[PDB]
Amino acid sequence: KRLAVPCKLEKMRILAHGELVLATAISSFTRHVFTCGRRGIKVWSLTGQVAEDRFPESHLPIQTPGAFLRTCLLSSNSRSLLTGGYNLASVSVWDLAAPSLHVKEQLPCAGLNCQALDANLDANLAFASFTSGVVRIWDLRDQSVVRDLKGYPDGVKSIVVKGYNIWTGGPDACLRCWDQRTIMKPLEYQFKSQIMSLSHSPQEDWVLLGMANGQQWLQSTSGSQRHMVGQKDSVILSVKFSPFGQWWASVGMDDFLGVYSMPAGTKVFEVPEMSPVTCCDVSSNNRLVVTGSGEHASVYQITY
Amino acid sequence: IRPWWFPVQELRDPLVFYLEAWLADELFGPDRAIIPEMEWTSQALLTVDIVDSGNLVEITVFGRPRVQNRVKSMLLCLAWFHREHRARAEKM
Amino acid sequence: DNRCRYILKTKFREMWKEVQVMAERYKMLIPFSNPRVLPGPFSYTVVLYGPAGLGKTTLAQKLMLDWAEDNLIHKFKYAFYLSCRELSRLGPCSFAELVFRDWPELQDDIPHILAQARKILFVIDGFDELGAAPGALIEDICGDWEKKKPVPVLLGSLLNRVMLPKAALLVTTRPRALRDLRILAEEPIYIRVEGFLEEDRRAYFLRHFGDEDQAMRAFELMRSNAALFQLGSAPAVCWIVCTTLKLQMEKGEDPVPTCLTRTGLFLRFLCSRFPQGAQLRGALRTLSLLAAQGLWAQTSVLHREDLERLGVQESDLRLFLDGDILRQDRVSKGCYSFIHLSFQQFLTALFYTLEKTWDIGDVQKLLSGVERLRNPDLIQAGYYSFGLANEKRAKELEATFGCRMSPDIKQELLRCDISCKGGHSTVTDLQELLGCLYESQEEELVKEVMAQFKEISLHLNAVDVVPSSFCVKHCRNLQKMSLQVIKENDDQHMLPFWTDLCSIFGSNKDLMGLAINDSFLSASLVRILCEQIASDTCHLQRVVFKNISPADAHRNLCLALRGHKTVTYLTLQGNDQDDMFPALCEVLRHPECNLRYLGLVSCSATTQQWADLSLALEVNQSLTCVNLSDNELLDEGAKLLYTTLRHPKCFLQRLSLENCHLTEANCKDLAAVLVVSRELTHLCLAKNPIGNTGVKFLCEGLRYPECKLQTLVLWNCDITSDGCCDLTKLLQEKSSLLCLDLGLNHIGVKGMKFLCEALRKPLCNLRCLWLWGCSIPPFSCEDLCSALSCNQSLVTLDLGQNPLGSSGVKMLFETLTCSSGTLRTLRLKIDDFNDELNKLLEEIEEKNPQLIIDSHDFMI
Repeated sequence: KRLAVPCKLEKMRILAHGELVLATAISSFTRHVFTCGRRGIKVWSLTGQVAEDRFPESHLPIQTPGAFLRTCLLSSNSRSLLTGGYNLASVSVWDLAAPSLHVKEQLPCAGLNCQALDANLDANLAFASFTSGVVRIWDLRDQSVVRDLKGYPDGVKSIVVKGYNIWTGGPDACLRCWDQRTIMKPLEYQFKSQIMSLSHSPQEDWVLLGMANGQQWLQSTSGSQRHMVGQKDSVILSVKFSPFGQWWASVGMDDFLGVYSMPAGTKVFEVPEMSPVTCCDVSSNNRLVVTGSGEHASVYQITY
Repeated sequence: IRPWWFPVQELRDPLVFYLEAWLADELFGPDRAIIPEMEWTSQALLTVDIVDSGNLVEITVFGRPRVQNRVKSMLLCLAWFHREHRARAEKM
Repeated sequence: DNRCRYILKTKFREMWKEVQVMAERYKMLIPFSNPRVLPGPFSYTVVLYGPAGLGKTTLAQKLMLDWAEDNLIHKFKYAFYLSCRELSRLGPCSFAELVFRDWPELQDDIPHILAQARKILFVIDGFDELGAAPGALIEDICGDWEKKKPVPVLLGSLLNRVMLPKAALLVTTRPRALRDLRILAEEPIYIRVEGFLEEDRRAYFLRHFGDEDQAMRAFELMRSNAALFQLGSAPAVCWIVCTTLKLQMEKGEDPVPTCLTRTGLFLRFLCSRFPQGAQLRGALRTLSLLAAQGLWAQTSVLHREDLERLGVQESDLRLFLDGDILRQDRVSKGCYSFIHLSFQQFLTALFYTLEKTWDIGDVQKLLSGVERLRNPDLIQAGYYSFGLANEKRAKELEATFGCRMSPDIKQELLRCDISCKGGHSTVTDLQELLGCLYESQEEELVKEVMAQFKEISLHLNAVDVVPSSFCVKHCRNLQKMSLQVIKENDDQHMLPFWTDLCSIFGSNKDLMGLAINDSFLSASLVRILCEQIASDTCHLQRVVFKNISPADAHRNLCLALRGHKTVTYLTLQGNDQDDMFPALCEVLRHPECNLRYLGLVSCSATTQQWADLSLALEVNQSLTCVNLSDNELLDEGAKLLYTTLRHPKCFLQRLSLENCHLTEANCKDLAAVLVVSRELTHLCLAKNPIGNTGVKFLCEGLRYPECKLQTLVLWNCDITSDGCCDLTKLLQEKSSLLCLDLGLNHIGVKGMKFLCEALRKPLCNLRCLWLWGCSIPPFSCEDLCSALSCNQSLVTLDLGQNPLGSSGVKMLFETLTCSSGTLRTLRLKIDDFNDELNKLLEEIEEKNPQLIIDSHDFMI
């Protein structure tokens, strides 16, 4: 029903990371918020009425000389957290279920720098892409590594996975869709502006794009239909689709965060920030959305 | 030892209910190893001990009262299933 | 009493309409005899200065005759004529006997004549021909006429007005004596003589020929050559041209080749004027020797005593006299003068051209510049000597006069060459060399002289077109050229001249650069130039157009660049731009154009022109560097340029926006570009007020790891401590930028603190850092020394205008001795140094040898 589309977003919560934040994640149970910085991960708790907090519940640093963190990802079940960065010899998995925060197994990525994180929980697989233009798949169960998807140095800035298909996009203004079950070349779709973000609809098979010129497009998996609904006055580098499949939110260099409704691409009232917004995520509970901009993060409440 | 994901505040005012010792060994096992997994999945803190001459076990549940009730009800339903199965087996 | 005036006027009538006309004109000119000038009862010193010829002596004679006839005012009771030529040979005497020597009875009238000082008028001719030394004229003054002294002493005393203060004087002399007279004389009035006007010359030709058509033909022949036409101001040149042209017409010879160059005309006149005979070679040699001796002493009058002492023949003197080559004056009895100094210079060059105690120098002495400064007459002698190098004239002269010529004198010309390839030469030196080579009318000499030029620069007027076009046609080693045709204040005739000039592009094979500055052209020249530019024989690589007029010429020149297969660099400038943009956009949009660098300077524009330029740039796929300086860009044009930059098909690597009138909003859009773009590496922003908010926005752009910028330039950008903190915060992380320029920025203390605390960490990868006009204080210099001790990665450091003098310099040098940093080049300014600083420099050298202790615009 149309009632699923929200109406109002409000927030009274502020997190002071202390340095510019590059990724965010939120637990489905709506209990904790995770922010990734340039040198360490910090874990925070929502169970409080504090307006702004400067102290995390824990600080998880990396100690390799010349290390550099870039991204973090949380799986759906709110169990395992993945991390990766620059000048690191391995990727890490962190477990939340144990009474104290302890690290888990690691897999190597020496000689490469990664900016991509996606995980197929039920199949126990993880996905990452590297600046060289390669995508590799890791197994979270038996720690085996088998994958080689490369060929294009560009076009691998964003990753979205749906079953046995992986969608990629980058600065070449081109969109590609891969098949995990085949050793053949992918299928190309050509656009006229740089792609900066991707998000997939969980209910119907549609993929949402964000373009560098402020335009928004919908691509259908049937390979023929294409739509164009939305316009912003600057670059967009963040799109996120709600788990119910009815609405999405978009952020970009315009520093404006707004809510859109499928399929007319109509605007729901928006909330303005003060600086470019580069991080956005929505909980599997379909009640909270968290953002990352500058040295701060925020937690928003969704009203239906 | 309080788990890191459990807030210290929720420790206050726990819920306490009693059960039978054999029921406790059927539910949680003789080694009580399954307690942490149920604690996580239920999001509450549990204590199991035998307090009445080896006959009656006391269980304490920490957390928000609704979670306490949910855990208590699940445990009571499992104990009732065990009671029914044991009565049916003994009558057989 | 009146018998003297009677005899004077009788002799004048013998030695005497056009003369009357010009005498009346100059009488209007000269204040002394002007009818509307008050004849005040006081001494008048009148000095006449002019080039050779022009008949100032004739004007003086007519004035004296007018005095005799009482035609003039004749306020003076009695007048005398004093000829310096006679006084030259005279020995020491008294002034009274010096002046009375001409009249047999004036000795009786000594008291009345000498006492009546106000009644006497004097006329002096040929003062420069006197030959007296300046010291003799100046020294040993006297106040009494009875004193017995040498002649120059008396002449200087009379000139200096020490005796007879109530007399008036009029003197005619060459301009060289003008300086001596103005030093010696007092109360002077200076009058210049010009000569015959155009109508006077036409009337002279009409009177000589006696027919309208023939006289007009002869006159228009003379107008062909400008140098000859100017030289015609003297009556003697008019007489020579009339006689030569009349004889050529009667015989049937073509007058135009003679009228082409003045050397041929003078040579023809000399050949025709001398009668036939035998052994003319000795007479010609004697005449040439006399001319050279007179020219060296800067004289043109000969005396009988010197002629006898040298051993001249009476027959040779008579032969010279009958042909009017040299003339004898009855009043200046026993004196001979040359027809014109131009003829004397021709004969002197002839003398040196001839195969070989006197004061005659050598050829190199005449060609030497110092002697050119000593004797102004030698430059024209240089022109005539270059002209006499022509083979045909030499053969003709040897045929007629029987003389012989030596080749070594011709080699002397190449030995000096009037060397001009050096950069110390001026424009006038090149003009003189071109004029002399054109006067030569020989191709071999021009080829051999012009082979030295590796670069050329021509400034051309209407008179300069023919010689420059004749010369430049032969050069084939040049590599860079510049042109400038000045607008003047017949086209079919000019057609071959500009055709010859533009041929240099195809003939030469290394003319990589062409420049056209402030040139106003015509339709035919523009057409020929564009045909040559668009041709497939061109090989230009860099072209600069500036201030080319009219607009149609600029547009036509631009249109030839469409599809050019060699031009990789281009710069454009103009005063009016209403039609530049359509042609520029046509060039840019062309699918074959491959210009790699583009530069627009001071071009005015509007929004629509920027829009079509941006569209053409989007279509363009060739250039990697764009320079815009002083262009009146606005915010809208900047936004359109950015929209061109964010397109995913551009490849602009370097970009400059200087004095483009930008603002902080354009800087936020630029931050968006830096986040989006994937090829921009070097960016320059100078003379832009974008310091604080602009630096913050650039920081927003730069924090993203994807950023690829390696060099940023900030000059007069009002950088403050806030920007220093932001830049330090950027530098501490692993950023991509390697260079950072700061100029006219008050970073002296807080900025220095931030930069030094950044520099201390081992993670820094920055290479170069420039500081200028930052006002670094010593207490900041302490932290600077600490940072220099700590760091191990910086490579270059430049300082200037910063007061580190007393303590800062010493502490820095001591730390440099102590430290062994990796920086190679260091530059600094010292208010004052001492011995301890010198030994500190030695210690700096010995402690670290790789340092060299005493570019960004070069890289972009």
